[PDB]
Amino acid sequence: RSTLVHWFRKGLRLHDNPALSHIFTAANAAPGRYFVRPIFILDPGILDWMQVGANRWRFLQQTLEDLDNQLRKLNSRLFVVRGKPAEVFPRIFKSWRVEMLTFETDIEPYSVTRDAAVQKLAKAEGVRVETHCSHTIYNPELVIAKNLGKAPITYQKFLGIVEQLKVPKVLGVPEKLKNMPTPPKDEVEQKDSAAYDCPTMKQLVKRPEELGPNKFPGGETEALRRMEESLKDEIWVARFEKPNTAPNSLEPSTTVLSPYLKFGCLSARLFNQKLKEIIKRQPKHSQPPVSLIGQLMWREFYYTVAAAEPNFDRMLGNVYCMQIPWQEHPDHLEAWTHGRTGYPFIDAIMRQLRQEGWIHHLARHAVACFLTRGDLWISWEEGQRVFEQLLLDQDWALNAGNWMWLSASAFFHQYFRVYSPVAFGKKTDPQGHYIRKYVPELSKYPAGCIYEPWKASLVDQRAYGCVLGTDYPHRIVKHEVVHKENIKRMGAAYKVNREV
Ligand SMILES: Cc1cc2nc3c(=O)[nH]c(=O)nc-3n(C[C@H](O)[C@H](O)[C@H](O)COP(=O)(O)OP(=O)(O)OC[C@H]3O[C@@H](n4cnc5c(N)ncnc54)[C@H](O)[C@@H]3O)c2cc1C
Repeated sequence: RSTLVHWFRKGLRLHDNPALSHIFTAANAAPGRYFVRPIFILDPGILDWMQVGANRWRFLQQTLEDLDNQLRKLNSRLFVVRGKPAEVFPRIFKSWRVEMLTFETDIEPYSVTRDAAVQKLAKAEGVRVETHCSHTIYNPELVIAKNLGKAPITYQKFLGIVEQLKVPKVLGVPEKLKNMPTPPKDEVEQKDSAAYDCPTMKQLVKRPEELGPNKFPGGETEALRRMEESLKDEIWVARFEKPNTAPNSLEPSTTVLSPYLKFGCLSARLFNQKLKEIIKRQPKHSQPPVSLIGQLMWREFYYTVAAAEPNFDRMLGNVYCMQIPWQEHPDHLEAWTHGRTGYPFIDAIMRQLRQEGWIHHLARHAVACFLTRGDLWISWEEGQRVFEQLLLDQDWALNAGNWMWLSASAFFHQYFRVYSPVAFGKKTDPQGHYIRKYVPELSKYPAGCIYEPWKASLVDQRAYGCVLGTDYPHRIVKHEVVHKENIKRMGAAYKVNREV
């Protein structure tokens, strides 16, 4: 006999998964011919390429478990193989007599190299590789080609292109495996019958003390549930305007599908389709960019630009990225990183992020502006690194693209609009409920100065039971000074970049 292998990296789902579907249709149209091994490889390699926080490990843990459960309903299971792909594939190709290897493609530079290295080994051992582009609605390679070789650097140009592009058909779940034996133990399974079993919380989350609330359980199952719940309110869906959603409401004002899209637990293609259906039905609806489909197109846009630039996540050697003399201030960085900037609004955001691993888009704006061009004049690369560690939805392309946007390094050039770490939150949370929740030391402060505790007299501070400098830090910088400085600095950097 011989093996068919689906390799999950992203695309952690059964729905709308051409790569997995193909393996399943194949084994069913030729029964008794083939063994099926859907695998995930727990690469030690990415830990050296990427920071991963406790919260994201738990989401991946929950994601793998859900995928196991899902595959067992199809008369299969998930095989979680430990080890580096370069070491793993030689072995299993031979040890499993692998005829076909499918996977969903991915544009991240680590993926690209790892995937080419595997496609080389697969050719050498006569293994048939078929790859699918189903992580994004559009193939960035087709977008780029339609634009004569370059990625469009504006949303609207991007939209122009993708509008004249074929929407792909969305698949359903694969047909249950008909009459499949469980693959016979291999060399590794024989010495340990649990060696390909889904990791437990304990194996994956080395730092259990860093886990915040379990709010967004990983996995396809929950992604589909959460999507169904979001689309319930068709008016909210149809009329959605991203800029008008609150960053600091206590419940998320957007869908929080981002972690599910990031891992491929939800197909972006299914989501786009379901949204299309609601828009046909609802004649009064918002349009890109502010619309919900618009949000998905942002995702497509950043994937397209990122696909064309291997150094997307760094300032140096990045065709898109303004060269800016960011400064090193390790103290300021640490204070920002841990929400001890002494700006409550910023602190609350940084604290929500560390605890829960998701914050609203405009909350990300606020903190990212503060760290970079707004206040601390720290490289967006540092911000990126902390987001990468803390966000459930951390996404190489999306994280880098937005950081470049926010720091006015790329795509956005109007650096003289600066968020106020004092005023910005006030528009949507005048009572400061959000701040009370995440910065509870300040909970006794009236709304009049909860955004601005340094406005309270020392004796009122004692009264509120939080004295600035002992219970809550003084501001690490004075917004009113530094932001004016940073505009000049930005102005200078823009000029020297203009003249190269
Ligand atoms: C500094 C910074 C860093 C960011 N890092 C990430 C990241 O690592 N991963 C991530 O998924 N998003 C990132 N974003 C984009 C955006 O903030 C999040 O996608 C959004 O907050 C996720 O919440 P949601 O799913 O409720 O979004 P919704 O408003 O419900 O949007 C639905 C989906 O559309 C996509 N989307 C929405 N906004 C954007 C956007 N600005 N760019 C690209 N796609 C978008 C996401 O997949 C999101 O799930 C970042 C934004 C900023 C400003």
